[PDB]
Formats: sequence, C-alpha cells, structure tokens
Amino acid sequence: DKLDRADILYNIRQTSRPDVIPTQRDRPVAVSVSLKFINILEVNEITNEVDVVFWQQTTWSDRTLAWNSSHSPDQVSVPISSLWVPDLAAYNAISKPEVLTPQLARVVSDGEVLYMPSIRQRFSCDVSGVDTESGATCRIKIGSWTHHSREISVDPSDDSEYFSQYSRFEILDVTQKKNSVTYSCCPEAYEDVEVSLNFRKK
Amino acid sequence: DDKLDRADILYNIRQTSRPDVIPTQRDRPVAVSVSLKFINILEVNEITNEVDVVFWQQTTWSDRTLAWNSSHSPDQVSVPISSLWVPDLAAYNAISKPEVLTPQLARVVSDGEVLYMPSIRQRFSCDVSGVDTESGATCRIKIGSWTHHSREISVDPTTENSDDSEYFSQYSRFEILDVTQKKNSVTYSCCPEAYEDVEVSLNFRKK
Amino acid sequence: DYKDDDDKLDRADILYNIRQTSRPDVIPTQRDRPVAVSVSLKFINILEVNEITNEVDVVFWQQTTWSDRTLAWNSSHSPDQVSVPISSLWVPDLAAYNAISKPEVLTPQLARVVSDGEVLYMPSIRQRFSCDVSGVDTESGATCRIKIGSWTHHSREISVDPSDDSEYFSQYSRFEILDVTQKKNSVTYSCCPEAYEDVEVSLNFRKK
Amino acid sequence: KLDRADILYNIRQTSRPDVIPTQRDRPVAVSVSLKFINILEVNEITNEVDVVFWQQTTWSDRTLAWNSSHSPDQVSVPISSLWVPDLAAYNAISKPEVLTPQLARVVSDGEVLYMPSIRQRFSCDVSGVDTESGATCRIKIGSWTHHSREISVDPDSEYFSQYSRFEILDVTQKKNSVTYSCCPEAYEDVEVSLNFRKK
Amino acid sequence: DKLDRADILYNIRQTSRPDVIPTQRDRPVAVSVSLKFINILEVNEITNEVDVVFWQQTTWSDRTLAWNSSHSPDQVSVPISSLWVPDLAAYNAISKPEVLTPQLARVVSDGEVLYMPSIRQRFSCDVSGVDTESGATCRIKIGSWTHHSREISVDPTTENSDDSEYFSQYSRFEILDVTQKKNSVTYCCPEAYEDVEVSLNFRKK
Ligand SMILES: *[C@@H]1O[C@H](CO)[C@@H](O)[C@H](O)[C@H]1NC(C)=O
Ligand SMILES: *[C@@H]1O[C@H](CO)[C@@H](O)[C@H](O)[C@H]1NC(C)=O
Ligand SMILES: CN1CCC[C@H]1c1cncc(F)c1
Ligand SMILES: CN1CCC[C@H]1c1cncc(F)c1
Ligand SMILES: CN1CCC[C@H]1c1cncc(F)c1
Ligand SMILES: CN1CCC[C@H]1c1cncc(F)c1
Ligand SMILES: CN1CCC[C@H]1c1cncc(F)c1
Repeated sequence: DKLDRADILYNIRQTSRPDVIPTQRDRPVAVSVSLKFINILEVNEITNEVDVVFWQQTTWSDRTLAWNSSHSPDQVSVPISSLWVPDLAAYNAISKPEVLTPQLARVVSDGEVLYMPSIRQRFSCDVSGVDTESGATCRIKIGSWTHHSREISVDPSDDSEYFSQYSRFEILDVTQKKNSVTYSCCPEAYEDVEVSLNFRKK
Repeated sequence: DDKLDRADILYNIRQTSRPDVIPTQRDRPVAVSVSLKFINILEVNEITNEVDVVFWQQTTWSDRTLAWNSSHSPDQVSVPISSLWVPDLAAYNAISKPEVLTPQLARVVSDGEVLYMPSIRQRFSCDVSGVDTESGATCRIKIGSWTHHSREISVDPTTENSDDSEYFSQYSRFEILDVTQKKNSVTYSCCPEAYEDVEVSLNFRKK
Repeated sequence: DYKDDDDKLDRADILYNIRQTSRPDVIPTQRDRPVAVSVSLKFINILEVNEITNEVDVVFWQQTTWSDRTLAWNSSHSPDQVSVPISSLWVPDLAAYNAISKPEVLTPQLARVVSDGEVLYMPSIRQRFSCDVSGVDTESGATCRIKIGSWTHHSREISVDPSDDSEYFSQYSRFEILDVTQKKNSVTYSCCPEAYEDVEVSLNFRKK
Repeated sequence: KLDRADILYNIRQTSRPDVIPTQRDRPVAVSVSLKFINILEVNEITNEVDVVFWQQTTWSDRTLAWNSSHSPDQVSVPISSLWVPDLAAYNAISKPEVLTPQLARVVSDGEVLYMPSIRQRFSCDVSGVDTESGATCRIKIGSWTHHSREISVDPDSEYFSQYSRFEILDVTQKKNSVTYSCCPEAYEDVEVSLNFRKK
Repeated sequence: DKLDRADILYNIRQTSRPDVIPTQRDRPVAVSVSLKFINILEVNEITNEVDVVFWQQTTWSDRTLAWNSSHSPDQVSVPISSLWVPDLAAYNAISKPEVLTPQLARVVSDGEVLYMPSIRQRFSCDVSGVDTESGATCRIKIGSWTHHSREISVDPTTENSDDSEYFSQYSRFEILDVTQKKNSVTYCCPEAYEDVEVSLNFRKK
C-alpha cells in the first residue's frame, strides 16, 4: 500500500534524528555487525595488503521509529541520510570504503534497522601463508570511530553462500569475536569486532 | 514542442512524484524491466577473473500516478532522475561502482511509463576461462533490487533481447557470441524473503 | 553595447533576470520547432593512442551553441553578454556514443548568455573513446570517428547541426591532424520508435 | 538521548563554522599530533611516500561549553556543524583522503577533538630507507590562511601496523615559525620528522 | 575580536555577489596571477607531458567588500563559495586542477582579495631538452575561461622573483628559470582573452 508507505516514511523522518545516537533508556546502542565476503581481488604477501569485497550486515534498534503494522507495511526502504547510522570504521583499512550499492536501509515496524552495503576496501593485515594449505589469516578490526563503549556496543562459517566461485582465492574459515581497544589519545574504551579471514590461493 | 506544456508537465510530475516511495498500484509489486545492451568490453584480466564492460542499462517501469491526458499536449518528457522514484538495482557480482557515462535523465511517457537507460561502465568478477578459445568466455551478471523483496519489486527481462549486441563496438578487440537474460530468484541467510533478478549471461571471445 | 558591458549592477540584474526566466530542466523549444543545437569539436591533444585495443584518449573544446529567446534582453544600454553557471541554465543532454570513460570537464562550468538569447557553452573535455586507430603510423593516418547526440531528446525536440584544427591543436603532441570533418546523422534505436539526431566527427590523424 | 539532541542543537545555535573561535584577543591554540599507522609505498626514484596516519587535532571553543552536572559530558558532532582549523601539509602532493567518519567529539568544557584517519602522499627525503639508520621524511603542517596572531599550532609503536613492510625508528614533532613572500605576517607550523626503514 | 569577525563575514556575505564580476566604475577587473612552483613530479619527453605542483597566487579587488578597520580586524578568511573568484584555466592543462589546500580566500579591509590554493595539475608542453644542461622550457598559459579582456584583465603579480623559492629540494628536477608575462589570445571572433604566460625552464638533476 503506497500511501501507507509514504506515511511511514514521513513518520520516520519526523521522528528520526540522524546525528543523534538512539540510546534507549541509558543503555548503549547495540549494533550487530557481520561481514559477508564476496570476493578477494588482490593480495600482496610482500606488502601485506589485501583488496576485498564484502556485504557489511549492520543492524540495530531505534524503538522510536516503530509503528503499528497490523494494517500496514511491516518494512520500508529508507535513504540512510534520513537515518542515524553507526560511525563504524576499520582500524587497519588503508583505503576508504567504496560503497558499491544503493544507500538504502530497511526499517522494520518494531524499530529495527538493517543497513547492508556492499563494500570494496583495502586492508593492511597478515597475508603470510597464502600459498600454503593452512592459508593466511587476515584480521579486520571494525568499531565505532567516535563513540566509546557506554555509547555504542558492538556484537557479532566459510561464507560458502556468498563468496565468488570465480575468485583466485577460497575461504577456509571466518570467525568474528568481540574485542576492546583503548588508546593513548582517549580515556574511555572502545568496542570492536575482530574479523578473522582464513583464506588461501585456490 | 509546446514549451509551457513541457514546463507544466514537469511541475505536475514533481508535485506527484515521491522519489523515495515505491510506486505500487493496487497491492501488486512494481514490475521493473531491465535489459543490458552491450557496447564494449574494455579489459579482461585472465589472471584475476575480472572484466570491465560498458553497457546501456535499459530500465522501464510504470507509475500511473504520473500519467496525463496528452490529446493536445506533449506525449513525453525528459526528467532528472532525482525528481523520480528510481529502482534500487544493483549487480550482485560487481566489484566497482557503476560509472554512469550519460546525462542522468529519464523519459516519462504520458501513460506513466518511465524509461531510464544510462550507459554504464562497470567491473565484474566472473568466469574469464576460455576467452581466447573458439567457444569463448561466459561472464554472468546478476541484476536485482538491493533492498526490496519480490512482494515489493518484480524484476524481469525486457521483451526484446535480439538487440543485446546490436550496438556493440566493431572496434572492440572482443566479439560477442551470445547473450541470454533470464529471470532468477535469490534467497539468503540474512533475509527470509526472496529477491528477483535478471541473470545476464555474456558469451564472448577475443577475435 | 560596449560602453555599458562593465556595469556591475546591470550584470547582476541580467543574472537575476536569467534566473527568473530560466527553466534548467525544460528544453527551450520556440514555436513548435526542435531546439537547434550546434556542436563543434576543437581538438587540442591526442594523449594516448592504442592500436591494439582501438582506444584513444583526447582533449577537445566542445563548442556548443543554441538559443533561448526567453532569456533575451534589450542591451542598447546594458551588457551584451554575461557569464552564467550552467546549473542556472538548460543545457543540451549531449553524449558521445562511443565514449568509454566519463567526460572529464577541465574548465570552469560557466556558459555565456548573449542578450539576443544565444547560449554558448564551451567546456574543455578530456575523454576516452572506442574507435578506429588502425593506420595511425602511416602517411594517410587513422580516422577516429566520434558520435555525439542528445541522449534522451529525439529529432522533433532537439536537432543537431555542425578544418585541420591548426588553431587549437597542440604543437607538442606526438600526433598531428590531417583533417576533421563533421556530418549529420539520424538514427532510430531498438529501445524507441522515434529518431535521434547525432553528429559524426571524423578525426583524421597520424603519429608524427 | 533527548539531552544529547539538545546539546547538539545548542552547539548548532552557537557554532560559527566559518569564524575562528578566538577568546580574549589570543590566537586559537590548536594542538596537532600525527599517529602513523601505515607506510604504504616508498618511491626512491621520485622521493615520494604514501602514508596513513591519525591526525589527532584539538582546540577549545568555550562558547560551546555546557553544564554537564546532569547531562552528557561529550557528544559526537558532524564537522560541518563546527569550525575546524584549516591545516594543510606543505609538502603534500595528493589530497588528504579521509578514511573515517567525519565526526568530531565536543566536550562539555568546549574542547573539540577531531581525529581523522588520513591517507596522503608526500614529497620528502626517502634516501636511506634501505639502511639501518633509515630515512627521515619531514612533513610540514600548518594553517593555510591564518597567521600567528590568529592560529597557533603546537605539538608510534602502539599505533604503527606490525604488518608494514616498514618500521618506525623515531617520530619527532617540532614547532616552527615562517614568513612567506605573499604576506607580511608569520605562520606557525609543525614539522613532523618520521625516521623509518625497510625491514 | 571574534564578534567583529562574524560581523565582517556577515557583511561580506550581504555584499558579495559570487557570480557577478566585481567591475569597479566601468573598467575591467584587474586580476593578478602568479605560479609559485613547489614541485615537478613526472615528466615525459615522448608524450611532452608534465605533472606539477604550484601555489596559484591570485589577487584582485572588490571595493564593495571594504570596511573600516581602525578598531576591527584588518583581515578575515572566507570560503570561496561566499566570494566571486576569477574563472581561471590553464589553456594547455590536460587534467583537472587538483586543489590540495583549504578553499579559503583572504579578504582585507580595503577590499583586496587573495586566493592561493596549492594545485597539482598535468600539462601538455615542450619537454624536449629536459636532460640537457640547458633544460626544457615548458609554457603554461593561464587566463579567464569566459571573460574577454574588456571584462577581465589578467596580469602577472609584481613579484615573480620568488617563483622557485618554495621549490622542493627533493624534486628529481630543478628550475633554472621562470618567466611570467602578459599575453593575449584571440581566435573567428574579435574578443581577446588576456592571460599570463608562465615559461618554466627546468632540467633533470
Ligand atoms: C530597446 O530600447 C531602445 C531604447 O533605448 C528602443 O528604441 C528599442 O526599440 C528597444 N528594442 C526593443 C526590441 O524593444
Ligand atoms: C551546574 O548545574 C547544577 C545544577 O544543575 C548547579 O548546581 C551548578 O551551580 C551549575 N554550575 C554551573 C557552572 O552552571
Ligand atoms: C578511539 N577512537 C577510535 C579510534 C580513534 C579514536 C577517536 C577518533 N575520533 C574522536 C575520538 F574521540 C576518538
Ligand atoms: C536515444 N538514446 C541513445 C541510446 C538509448 C536512447 C535512450 C537513452 N535514454 C533514454 C531514452 F529515452 C532513450
Ligand atoms: C537482497 N539484498 C541482495 C543482497 C543482500 C540483500 C539486502 C541488501 N541490503 C538490505 C537488505 F535488507 C537486504
Ligand atoms: C578563453 N577561451 C578559450 C577559447 C575561447 C574562450 C572561451 C572558452 N569557453 C567559453 C567561451 F565563451 C569562451
Ligand atoms: C601560509 N600560506 C602558505 C602559502 C601562502 C599562505 C597563504 C595561503 N592562502 C591564503 C593566504 F592569505 C596566505
């Protein structure tokens, strides 16, 4: 139903505060992050650099966006410029994230938001072992760039489902674990997810 | 060529157009047609399984709320796509952004049919095995909505495919053997719902 | 008239008038005739030539002219012309059909508007084309053809109308120009029942 | 949350992003510190380095301060809502490519912290990268258009990537003042000396 | 005085017409341009192409911007979007000018504007001689892209003794001479565009 959709969008834009974190109660916003690797385009064992493509499945809640969907759309697509989005960054990225897909999020009637862009990006990590049976394991650390743990908490197979069958590489395993970083710059602590990409030449 | 009519039609389109809302009529998905007309193959990396291609992405759909009586006014106008809803199509196996080489205008017809046909340069990760053999390489490109499931958006091939190579450059060092563009459906771990795509199979070889 | 061209308040008023009456998204068809667009490519440099891939990298000044009589003003005592950001004007939606890269505009995106309604837009463009590079090393040279036309307006809406470019081409190029010729064409495409006009620019050139 | 929204609205009511936040007829004291993360490419024939670093930048605008006794201490703010120093690297030969979200932190006392991850290429002396004492690459950073009476600039094993082909021996960052041909006044700058070598 | 600054910026934005040439009386705008070379990055003797970095020192007046500064700041930095800037282009440039510095101009209380971006750009020019002792002489013409001489005059700055003063010692090249002179180009039609012709005499070290 189109008018319903347009009304939901209007509602979302009236209540959405894109530059403000949506803390519910005084708890931090829980953001779920899962990288789905699609391809591995270039590897350099010499420089320890990696060029990759992945779907960054990112979800969280803003209960204030919720509506009653008994007689209306459960979900709509929304431009992320209308929404708050976690300021995630990869601490070992050496190129800026090149978003390859339309910048739309899904908002579910319960206030859940799913943003899943396809990103091409290059990293500085441990490429040693590529041409080995065991293969290399390359570790990507992703976290909020400016919100510490009291403001944002970050939580998280072989990706047979998504990985290209045409890549000069294959994935042996991927694991994602929660992890904390604290830096000389800032007293408050930051949460990251450590994504371990275990892969080898095909 | 009545200009003031063109200006009024544009006014009405922008009054009516909701660029961020899918134009569903009744309770039926928006029926989007996509077809890739191939113009060039620029680079083919046998090492890495990548191809850089140029194609006109013929995209059509209807938004009957935009329609107008054209018995004594212009049948069609050109419109900037930022005034229009445009389907959120993406190539699921692309490895670069789609580079639009042409003016980002769509044609809106008086019955509310919309035609957007950019020329795109884009790189894909696909099977490049066989490119220098007689029977050639076959690269597969999947195009579908990035965020709308099939209850929301249907995507189908266009009726005419016989023109898929008609505009391919005779100066390309590659030549096209066959193209097929066929309906397919994709489901995933993330989302319980299904997405429609047109799978394009591009069979080509080095001259 | 000349004697009033540098009247600043007059220039600002002309700009105001243009922005009031300009419809940047609506083609300026006068009476019931197509907008007559004149296109002339003035080649400046041939940068990269590849005889294998049949690709050429070039720089040219794209002299584009057309008229919109609604922009017109009486200049017998005010500026004859002004510079205008093209984002304030309607501009033909020209595209080069055999381009294989985005046209990189290298100059300020300003057009000239003349008091009689004429609009003159001439960007410096760098762009890569897919065209015929065979024979670039011979005496008679290669002939690279570039096809330029409106991307979405057919012939009833926009019509297109078109030397050795001695005057413009870089003396320091590795290549030289024999001839540049430009012919009108009209074509119907598989997508659409109507016919689109284009210009074919034949760039006859050789390695020095 | 509502308190966050209101602080942000106050910041945007009082912030003049194109006006330097001078207090008391004193220049804005900007403190800079580069935390090198990666050395990506060293071209010995052209004397060019490609590097990734965290540009820790801080200053105060006390007209942004609020009473935090019963509201948050800090928020994140888009830098387009804030004045930021117009720092530039004088020996840069590419645009700064900002790799991170363009958010600053604003602290309830009016302190602003902006720390982008930046990838940029520099013209500097890479002679010696294949020696044990290494090469020393000097990066000169300062305000591009604000002289000393307007802006003053004042000055990595934990940060530097272990996977880099390179290794840092020593980073030093020293104040410097200069007077240029265009203009009578003097501009302050920080000279960042990066001593590094190939493993 | 910060408030004074915000007021000056407000006055400038009340008065400045960013798209209209600031002709004073009935005369052309006098723009002064000078390139201070910082670097020469790549040079190709076959293709006759150079890649250079330079500060594009640009100045002109808009008296309507002027204000009394006896008890207020004599200078402010303004974003160039708030100002009219001349539409300069290098007639033999073969890439877009990559601005490397913050896009801020200085406005001085007497109405003088200084805009001086650091630009990286590639040109087509005579690279023959670059490996000989006498070196190559590459010529760059800079002028208004759309304003003829009766609207904008382009002249060198008074000072060009400093053209190579900030040149990188770590360049694989070196500059022997720089000359920056008045020129006029004319084409079909009677209008002439004034330009500054920069002759860069350089060689490989
Ligand atoms: C323009 O103005 C002059 C008066 O200065 C008048 O004589 C002339 O007829 C006008 N032109 C038109 C077309 O109205
Ligand atoms: C801060 O607010 C608290 C109560 O909200 C009050 O006790 C205190 O006096 C205030 N301090 C300042 C500096 O305004
Ligand atoms: C600790 N955060 C995460 C990485 C860098 C650092 C940071 C960046 N911008 C503003 C901050 F307050 C802190
Ligand atoms: C006439 N153009 C040239 C090829 C395709 C066709 C076209 C492109 N976009 C919108 C159209 F209506 C038509
Ligand atoms: C259905 N799309 C195709 C790929 C992934 C999935 C998707 C992408 N972005 C947001 C979604 F909700 C779903
Ligand atoms: C100074 N340029 C060089 C050629 C002519 C002149 C020019 C360029 N673009 C638009 C014009 F109106 C004039
Ligand atoms: C301090 N910068 C370095 C070069 C010149 C000076 C500068 C740059 N832009 C505008 C100025 F006013 C001054």
